[PDB]
Amino acid sequence: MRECISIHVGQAGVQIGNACWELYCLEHGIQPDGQMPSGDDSFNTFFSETGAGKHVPRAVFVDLEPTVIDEVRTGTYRQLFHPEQLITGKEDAANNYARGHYTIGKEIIDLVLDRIRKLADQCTGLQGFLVFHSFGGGTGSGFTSLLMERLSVDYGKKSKLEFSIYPAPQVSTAVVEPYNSILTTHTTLEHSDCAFMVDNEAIYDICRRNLDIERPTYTNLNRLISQIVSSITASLRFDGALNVDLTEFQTNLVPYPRIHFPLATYAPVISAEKAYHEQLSVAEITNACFEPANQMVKCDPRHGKYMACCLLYRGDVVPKDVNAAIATIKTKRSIQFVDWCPTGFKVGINYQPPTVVPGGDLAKVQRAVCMLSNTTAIAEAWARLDHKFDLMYAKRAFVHWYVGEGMEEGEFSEAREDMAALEKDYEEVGVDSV
Amino acid sequence: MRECISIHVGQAGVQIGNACWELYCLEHGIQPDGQMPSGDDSFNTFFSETGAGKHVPRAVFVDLEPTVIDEVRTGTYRQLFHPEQLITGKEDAANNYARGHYTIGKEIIDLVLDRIRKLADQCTGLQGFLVFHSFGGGTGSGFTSLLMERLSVDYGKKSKLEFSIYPAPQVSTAVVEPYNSILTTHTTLEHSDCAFMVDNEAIYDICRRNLDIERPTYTNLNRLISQIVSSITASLRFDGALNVDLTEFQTNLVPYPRIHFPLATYAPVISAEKAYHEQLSVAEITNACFEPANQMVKCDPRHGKYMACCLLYRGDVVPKDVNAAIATIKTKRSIQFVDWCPTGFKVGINYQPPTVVPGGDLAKVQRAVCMLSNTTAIAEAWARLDHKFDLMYAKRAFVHWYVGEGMEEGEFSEAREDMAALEKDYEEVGVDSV
Amino acid sequence: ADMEVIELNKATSGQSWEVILKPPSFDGVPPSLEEIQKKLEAAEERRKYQEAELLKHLAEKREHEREVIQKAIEENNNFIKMAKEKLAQKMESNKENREAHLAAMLERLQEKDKHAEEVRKNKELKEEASR
Amino acid sequence: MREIVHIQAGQCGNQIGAKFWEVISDEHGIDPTGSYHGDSDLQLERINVYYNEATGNKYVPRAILVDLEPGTMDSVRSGPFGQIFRPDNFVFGQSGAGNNWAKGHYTEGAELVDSVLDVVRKESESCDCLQGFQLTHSLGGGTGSGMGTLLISKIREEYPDRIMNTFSVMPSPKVSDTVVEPYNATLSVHQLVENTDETYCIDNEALYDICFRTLKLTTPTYGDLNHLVSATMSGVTTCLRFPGQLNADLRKLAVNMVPFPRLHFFMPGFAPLTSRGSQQALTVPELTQQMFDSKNMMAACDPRHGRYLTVAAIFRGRMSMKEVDEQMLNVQNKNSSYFVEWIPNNVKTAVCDIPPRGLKMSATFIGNSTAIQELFKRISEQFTAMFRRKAFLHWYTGEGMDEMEFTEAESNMNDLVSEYQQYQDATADE
Amino acid sequence: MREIVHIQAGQCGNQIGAKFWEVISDEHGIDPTGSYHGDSDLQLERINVYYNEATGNKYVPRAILVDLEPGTMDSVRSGPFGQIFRPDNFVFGQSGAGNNWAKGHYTEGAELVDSVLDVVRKESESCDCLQGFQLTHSLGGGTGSGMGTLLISKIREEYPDRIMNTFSVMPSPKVSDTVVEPYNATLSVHQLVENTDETYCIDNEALYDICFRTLKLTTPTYGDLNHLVSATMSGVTTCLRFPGQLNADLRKLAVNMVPFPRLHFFMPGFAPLTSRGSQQALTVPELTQQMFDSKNMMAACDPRHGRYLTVAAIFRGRMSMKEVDEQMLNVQNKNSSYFVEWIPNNVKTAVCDIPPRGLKMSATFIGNSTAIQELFKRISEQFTAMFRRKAFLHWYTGEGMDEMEFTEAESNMNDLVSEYQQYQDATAD
Ligand SMILES: Nc1nc2c(ncn2[C@@H]2O[C@H](COP(=O)(O)OP(=O)(O)OP(=O)(O)O)[C@@H](O)[C@H]2O)c(=O)[nH]1
Ligand SMILES: Nc1nc2c(ncn2[C@@H]2O[C@H](COP(=O)(O)OP(=O)(O)OP(=O)(O)O)[C@@H](O)[C@H]2O)c(=O)[nH]1
Ligand SMILES: C=C1COc2cc3c(cc21)-c1c(cc(OC)c(OC)c1OC)CC[C@@H]3NC(C)=O
Ligand SMILES: C=C1COc2cc3c(cc21)-c1c(cc(OC)c(OC)c1OC)CC[C@@H]3NC(C)=O
Ligand SMILES: Nc1nc2c(ncn2[C@@H]2O[C@H](COP(=O)(O)OP(=O)(O)O)[C@@H](O)[C@H]2O)c(=O)[nH]1
Ligand SMILES: Nc1nc2c(ncn2[C@@H]2O[C@H](COP(=O)(O)OP(=O)(O)O)[C@@H](O)[C@H]2O)c(=O)[nH]1
Ligand SMILES: [Mg+2]
Ligand SMILES: [Mg+2]
Repeated sequence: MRECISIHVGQAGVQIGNACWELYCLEHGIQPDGQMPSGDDSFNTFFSETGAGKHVPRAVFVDLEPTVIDEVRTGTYRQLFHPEQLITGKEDAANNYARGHYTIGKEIIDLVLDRIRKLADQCTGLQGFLVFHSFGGGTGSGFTSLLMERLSVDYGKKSKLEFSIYPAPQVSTAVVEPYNSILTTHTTLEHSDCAFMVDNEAIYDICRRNLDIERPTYTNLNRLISQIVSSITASLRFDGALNVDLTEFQTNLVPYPRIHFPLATYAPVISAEKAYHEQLSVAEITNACFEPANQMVKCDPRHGKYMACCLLYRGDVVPKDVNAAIATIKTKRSIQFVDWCPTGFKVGINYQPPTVVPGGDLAKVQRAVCMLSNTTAIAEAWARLDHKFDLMYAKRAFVHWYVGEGMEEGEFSEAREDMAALEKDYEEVGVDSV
Repeated sequence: MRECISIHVGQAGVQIGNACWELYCLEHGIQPDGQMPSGDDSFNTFFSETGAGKHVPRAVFVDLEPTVIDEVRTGTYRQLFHPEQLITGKEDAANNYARGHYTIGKEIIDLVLDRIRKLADQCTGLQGFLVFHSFGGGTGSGFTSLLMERLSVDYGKKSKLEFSIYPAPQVSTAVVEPYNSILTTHTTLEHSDCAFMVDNEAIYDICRRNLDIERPTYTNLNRLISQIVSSITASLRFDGALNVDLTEFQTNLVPYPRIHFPLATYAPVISAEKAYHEQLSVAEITNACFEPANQMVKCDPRHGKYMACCLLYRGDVVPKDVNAAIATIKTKRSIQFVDWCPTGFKVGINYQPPTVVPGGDLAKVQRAVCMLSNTTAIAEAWARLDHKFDLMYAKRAFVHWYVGEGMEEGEFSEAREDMAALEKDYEEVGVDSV
Repeated sequence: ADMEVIELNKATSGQSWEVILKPPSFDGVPPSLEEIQKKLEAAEERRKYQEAELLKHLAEKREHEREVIQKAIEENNNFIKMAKEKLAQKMESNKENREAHLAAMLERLQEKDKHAEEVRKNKELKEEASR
Repeated sequence: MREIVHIQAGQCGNQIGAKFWEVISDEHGIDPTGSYHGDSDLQLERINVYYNEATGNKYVPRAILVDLEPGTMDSVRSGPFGQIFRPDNFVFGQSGAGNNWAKGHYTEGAELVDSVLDVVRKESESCDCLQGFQLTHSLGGGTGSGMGTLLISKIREEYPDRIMNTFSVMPSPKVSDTVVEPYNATLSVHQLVENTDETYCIDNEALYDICFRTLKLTTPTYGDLNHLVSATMSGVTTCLRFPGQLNADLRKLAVNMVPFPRLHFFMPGFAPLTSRGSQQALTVPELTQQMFDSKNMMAACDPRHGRYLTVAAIFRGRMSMKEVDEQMLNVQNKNSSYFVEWIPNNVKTAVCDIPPRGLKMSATFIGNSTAIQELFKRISEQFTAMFRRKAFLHWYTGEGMDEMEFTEAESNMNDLVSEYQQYQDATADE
Repeated sequence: MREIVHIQAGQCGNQIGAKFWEVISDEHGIDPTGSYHGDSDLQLERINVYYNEATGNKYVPRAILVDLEPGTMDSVRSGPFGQIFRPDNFVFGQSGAGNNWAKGHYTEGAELVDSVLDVVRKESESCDCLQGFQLTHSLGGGTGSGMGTLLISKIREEYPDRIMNTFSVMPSPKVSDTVVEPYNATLSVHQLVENTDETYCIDNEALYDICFRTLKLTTPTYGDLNHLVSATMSGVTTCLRFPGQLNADLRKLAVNMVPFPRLHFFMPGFAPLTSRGSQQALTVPELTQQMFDSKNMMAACDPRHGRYLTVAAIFRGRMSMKEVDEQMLNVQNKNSSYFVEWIPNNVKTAVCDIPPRGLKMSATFIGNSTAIQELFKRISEQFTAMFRRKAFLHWYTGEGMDEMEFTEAESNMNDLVSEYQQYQDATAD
């Protein structure tokens, strides 16, 4: 029981999925062929077992074009997945949300749902779904929102969590990505229970500044993203001192259904090439969670209000040190919580130390932490996207490509109005009560 | 022959019963196994005889919980009683009169009446009953009043005498003891012919002051109480001349039926550890009867009126010395009797000297006296109890426990009104005309 | 100064008498089983009623508990239902739009085919006149 | 009234519950295998109250371990006295309650409640004369709070004639696991007011303040907080477990401590306040001084802010009964304004020869004070701060609950405080 | 989206089309027999886009050769790589179009189109996932312009779901084959605006000016002009033909370059400007400087006279991608007024390791600039000068056309100009 099924959609979702499952295998001692020489058994939430001792990911990879999933089919981890879990079409969505949701997506939705159902049948206590995708791609945006809508029909209120890639100009973006981002966000909003946005610019900057990589590749970006994803899922794949259930994540983070976008911040992220410098204390890594340099989304929480804060530690960490670190933070003024929230903190501690991919850029550390904070500052990310959307939409630039696929101009204004309401919702949650 | 059946109810009644029957055995030369190697057949008023020469007390022990009677069943005197005359339930009245009278008591009333009938069948001239119980306990209060009511139905003519333990905060009391005391007093009043109240505070103080016991135990208290009970029952167990039958108690001490609460006062009480003690004269022990420190109930007879006075001497006492002692009392103090009663004393001497329990705290004396006086001063004891009752009842504190057991709030005010009438009755006797 | 001893009784192990110091100052000296069973039965019925009322209150709690589970099921079912109908409506609206866009494209190219026939017809009426 | 069936629910309930069994087993001479290795016949005289006698003269706690998550109960099983517990008495789910009262009371807990009742019923049937139930749980979580109160109501339905006693841990932002604690706590006290006979209010706010202020522990852990709880639990139950002057009983305690049915929330206290480590010889006057000391209370209330309706003081260790009686009288005359005059002799004292582990002398205080309204007011304020904005409410309505149920729970707790205030202002004026 | 079907129509279309296949065949290591002789696995990775694999592992261009005159198609067959083409894919008439758009669109071209469609259909059916079509033709003649636009409309009808891409050669009096070129060009752009997804405007005026002014060839030939065209075509299609940092796809290119359906006419540019057979080394900064240089544009428009709606820059050769990124940022900040602010991130850059033949480094520019209205205004002015006097109009009316069809084509091109001006004047406000 307590199973979680991961769904990786489009290039970004698939490639991030590759990095995640590579890291999970290394963390659990699972070989690329699925064999695991042997316990905890908490790893069964993410891996089913075959009668021949093979550990197969509870995952589905979907893309409307075959090239990306074809590298998984012929790569190092080709034996890890059953062929039926890797689903591909013939032609992609051509960076068009309308083709991913309608024209092309409609051709493969039933097959994907059938495969998800097959994985759900293997669960005795399904927790929900983890959906990985880009905001910008036609598949990542259009197909994901169609899948989320269909998952709400087939699984009702069953939790659906997203790991969404927020677009950045420095990291291979298309001109229409702001349109696809707002369209998918509007469509998926009522169907997602919690979404972890990952700003490509933030990751790009962290790779350049903290890891000394002049021009980061998707492999550099994804390996860092996977370390953060691993920290948030480690609570489900291991049994440590303080374990955070998937339901416990959301209960403590999401005060209102629409306000479900926590800001992720990870520490320590340090170069494998760096000089000695002995290990960062629990207080040092915890204080780093409030430094903007370590954030997954570019925004300013110092000029925002916190609604919740979840600290997920891993490695050489004892509760007494965590409580001392939290006590100092509670006395700081630079971190303002909303007046309607008596204590925003929730701590998870997993004793398994951070695993590093051999030949990677990250240095191996004794202890690490990932903070998930629900701050009103995350609305800055919406504001930037909405502005880019407005610039183009005021002229109706590119909207004929979407209308050509059967979409209506009314859907653009409906999606934008929902984003305006969302930005207004973030303003209202921060205003002081009576 | 004039048989008397003793009924011991609840912990206090049972434990006092143990001390009385232990003392009776010592006084009559009866061994703990019932064997008696041998004024003459007078002890048969309290003991029946078996075909194997065993002397068995005409007594029944009742408690709604088994622990106290279980110590009798496995104790030194376990052979003295037939198992059928030791009756126990599974759970007690939890210091609740209503629980002992209405809910739990109803379970065993028929059984106890059947065992009392069995003892009555062995009587050729049953005088009546001696009932030992606490005012404060749920069983002592609730079960006793239920029993007294049924005994009046089954044995209309028989005298019923009580030995009641009046509560004291110094001696393991519950907060609701004033409620239980007034409730039992109200319901038992019309069914009792004479009641000897024993104030735990009086016995506790005599043990501290006269026996040098810093913190008296129930054994210390009960052994002293039994000496007083023995003094009053001596005339029923030996060929006496004053109080030869239990009807005579009412005739000699209680001229007014509702005012049936005589004050007992005993002397001398000397520590067994106090060496070279010159034996006290008849005048010294008689004078001690008028000292409040020697009373069984804390009150002031000096500021009251006497309606009867009985002097019960035991041991080395000659009439000439008693008459000389009484003559000097007249001249020293103003002991005032009610208008209708003659200022006088009914004096009886039982030649059997006071028996002491070997290994006890009391010193063996040549002569002792117990005075039984019906004084209006005993109404001070009612006043103290009624005040405590009023303080709690004004707020209805704890009365939900009683209502929960089926008793109505009307029964509280009815019982309190009867006590108010009783206090007024003592006042009517305390000032008279025409 | 003046006492009166009245020898009451004398026996083998006792002796009693009355001593009067002064005389008085007056001329004269001054439920059934059915009822008890009724009281005990009335208390038992009051206690029985109180317990029945408490168990009825607890029965109401159990009823609310199964109404909470039912409400949770009903809300989830209505979320599935609305999402199913809204999605069917969206896919139908999109099929109609894409069908219409392609139908209009067919019609504009069919008009061109008709115009090309008209041009070829116009060539015949100009020809056969010259040479 | 002999046997007590102990139930421990959720993370907190099982943690303080395990500590309770470790402490009293040490006092009764029972080792982690269940064998008696003590040297006093007083340890076995009333051991039947909490232990069942098994084959090979073994003593098995009459304890039932409950949780919707398997983790905590695996840690209990691996703990010091983990092997003593009856394996069949471990009843656990697999889903968890996600610190959601609605999940523990209406959804996940409702699925497991019948399984727990089957174990309770089996234990109850082997009792010659069952006294009642003793539940350890927190009010801030979802299983101990939600499922614990569901268990209480189910138990009341099946055993209306038995006493329901709880050791309820109150939440505090000072030591918090969830943002939603005030909702869970308010919904639980709404249940406790109606369905419990006696509740010991073990306040995490008070435990933290004792560790921080008195014991000078800058960063206290749950272990430090639980040391104070176990010491209090041992003291509060001494009369039930040992042959003394008082013949004990849970019903007799309720009759003497609860003048009004809803007012059954006790403020426990302990002296001396000790930390874990190499400690120091307290006197009777010093022990009695701590009765009124707010610093010694396990509920974050100042007793001098209200009046005691009823107070029980239990002294443990070899000491003068005369001295205890004289010091108790002294405290009552010099603090007369903090006792209600309309309940005569409302301060009862008991003395047990057996002292607790590591202390030569100690005193445990059990008070029914009107000052406990401060604890409920604190939870009520925290509840309103969130409920005003309907913050996190969708997690409860998602389980089928209505906002009306929140309004009712808050209203009943506000009625509870007005009732305490009513008796705080009542005088013996007639 | 894998295969592209190439169609070349008329004299110009077949001449530049043959040059295209000669150039890309050399880049892909394919010899005139169809055999692979290259030494890089990158040349074959995406060769399926333009070539069909045949018996003996031969590579046959997915090319269809069309013309109403047999002349040019015989020269192609005899040319270098003439033997690589599929013989059955040569579809030719015998009448010729006589530089008459009406003849190619309504008369002799109408008779031959079904024959060409049969060959297109056969090629399309052998595609695993057809992307679309690529047509090379001139707009000044009669077959390439007239029949070429008839082919595109007929293909759109049968394949509405595919992309239609063209390399359209614009006429110029500096080069010239007839005075009626402005008529043929106007009638063709009227068709292209409605039926194409993307059109690369290869202007003969710009090609002549580059040869005359820059390359200093006093008398340029079609061979000299075609060298510039083949280099541009190779650059513009690099992203489709080679495995790179970006995927590729004709539809993805259209979605990112075409904000308004009618404004799909691209202004290509190339650096360095190289002589027909000559050898002579430019830096990344020098390559990026030419993005805005009017002298490097294949359409006779000054980019600094309008604004870029969207721009794609493809760099080829071994170079620092970091240097390309920094130089591109520099150009954008110092030329910010030539990019529309209402289309964020509208300048995209790609880098391919494989350089073109004879150059160590090169840059190809693809711009959707509003300055392209200068090209349409030039054709419009030339059209009006003739149409005011109804000059040579009997060439078209003789084929059945009406003077109303000329008025409509002119009006549509004038609307196209006003549309480009509208977005040139639009601000973010
Ligand atoms: N972090 C990260 N971002 C990626 C990755 N691949 C693509 N992206 C980003 O995702 C956006 C483009 O979406 P894609 O995922 O490539 O598109 P898609 O879902 O496959 O959809 P199509 O348009 O149909 O191909 C851009 O912002 C990219 O930078 C990856 O592996 N990691
Ligand atoms: N003198 C004396 N008083 C006693 C004794 N045992 C109890 N008491 C007093 O009786 C009162 C309490 O009543 P209990 O007799 O113990 O109660 P019970 O009759 O057994 O009734 P339950 O409440 O059902 O247990 C207090 O005032 C006690 O001090 C005893 O042996 N001697
Ligand atoms: C506060 C009050 C007012 O009157 C009382 C009387 C009593 C108790 C409390 C109170 C009491 C009882 C049981 C206990 O543990 C099982 C206990 O220890 C916590 C208790 O406190 C000493 C119930 C009986 C007890 N009676 C005697 C004679 O001590
Ligand atoms: C002018 C813009 C604004 O946004 C764009 C995004 C892209 C392109 C152009 C633009 C582009 C595309 C296809 C291409 O060849 C097939 C190509 O080479 C000519 C391209 O230019 C580099 C389409 C996809 C491409 N996406 C990425 C991440 O680079
Ligand atoms: N004193 C104490 N409080 C605890 C302990 N563990 C958790 N708590 C408190 O209990 C509350 C959370 O409830 P918890 O029992 O852990 O969750 P449950 O398993 O859903 O019942 C919070 O107020 C915690 O601070 C513990 O060991 N001791
Ligand atoms: N760049 C270029 N333009 C050409 C070529 N051949 C002809 N043209 C131009 O194409 C136009 C004439 O069209 P053409 O293709 O020869 O006629 P068609 O046979 O009827 O398609 C004029 O503008 C010519 O200058 C060539 O090889 N290259
Ligand atoms: Mg893709
Ligand atoms: Mg008793």
